[PDB]
Amino acid sequence: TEPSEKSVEIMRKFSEQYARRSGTYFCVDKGVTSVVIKGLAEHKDSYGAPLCPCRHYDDKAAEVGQGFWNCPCVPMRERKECHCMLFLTPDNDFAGKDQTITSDEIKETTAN
Amino acid sequence: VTVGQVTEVDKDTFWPIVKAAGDKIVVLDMYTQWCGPSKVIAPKYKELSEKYQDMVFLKLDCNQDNKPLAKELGIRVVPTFKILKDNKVVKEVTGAKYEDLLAAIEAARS
Amino acid sequence: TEEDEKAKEKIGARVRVTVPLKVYHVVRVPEVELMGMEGFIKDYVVLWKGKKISANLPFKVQFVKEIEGRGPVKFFTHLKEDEFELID
Ligand code: SF4
Ligand SMILES: [Mg+2]
Repeated sequence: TEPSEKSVEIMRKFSEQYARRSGTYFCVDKGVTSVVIKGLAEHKDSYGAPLCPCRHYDDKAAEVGQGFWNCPCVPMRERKECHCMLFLTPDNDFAGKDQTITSDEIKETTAN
Repeated sequence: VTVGQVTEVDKDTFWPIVKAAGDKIVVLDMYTQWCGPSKVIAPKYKELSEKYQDMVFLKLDCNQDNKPLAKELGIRVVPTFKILKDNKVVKEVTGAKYEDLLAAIEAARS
Repeated sequence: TEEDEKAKEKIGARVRVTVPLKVYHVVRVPEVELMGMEGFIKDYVVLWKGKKISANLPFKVQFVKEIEGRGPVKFFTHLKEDEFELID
């Protein structure tokens, strides 16, 4: 289902400051950024925590409690590995120049 | 299933299609609604289905409704691709790695 | 599983990192190369309240690294089994 506006804005603000803090950049295609941000928001709405939208889980409540895949996940925090392509290191071929993304960009690129 | 295109399947329609495939190889794209890289590789997956018209290309949304089939097939990374021959999974490819998927299709055909 | 049981038995064991691995979370150390560093397994976590979870770097390993002008800096890094060897 569609995530709440408020959770999307939570996860948008998070993405901006975390990209800045980690020295990473959003994908050249900000549709990819926007889709992942909405997945984080949807998981926050449904499970109580922004579990990685590019992982499959058995027991959601146990994954929320243990926290390994709660964004920013352990591979991102420790190795700067973001397989969702939300936070891209500057050497990555699909890293763009932006560490910001507006609500309008999120809505435009995910309208379809 | 129309071949030359990608057919959406669910937990009830997937295995009968595999059974009906006969000697055709089946490819399955296991995706979720909000995985960015899934959406990146999806058009390339469609082009593979238009090239490999002697194979059956499927996609499965790994949501709550389809979780029993997701659990049976096995998935941790999104995307995950499965290649099936003769009623079983023979190969998997994890991630949105187009060249890895291509190489696995080519290996399965050899 | 036997794998989980034998992994839990390695808690406390000394290990050496056997592959190139850069980490970025060590406080005030922007980048640390772990290959060749020795530490010990602090935890192995694949269960939470008895439910199996899907963490793919299940060994939490404690390291201490000497930093010039700072002394020893203790930190943890999550590893999987093919990234380290038991020391004994
Ligand atoms: S890979 Fe990790 S950091 Fe990237 S979106 Fe998924 S949970 Fe967040
Ligand atoms: Mg045959």
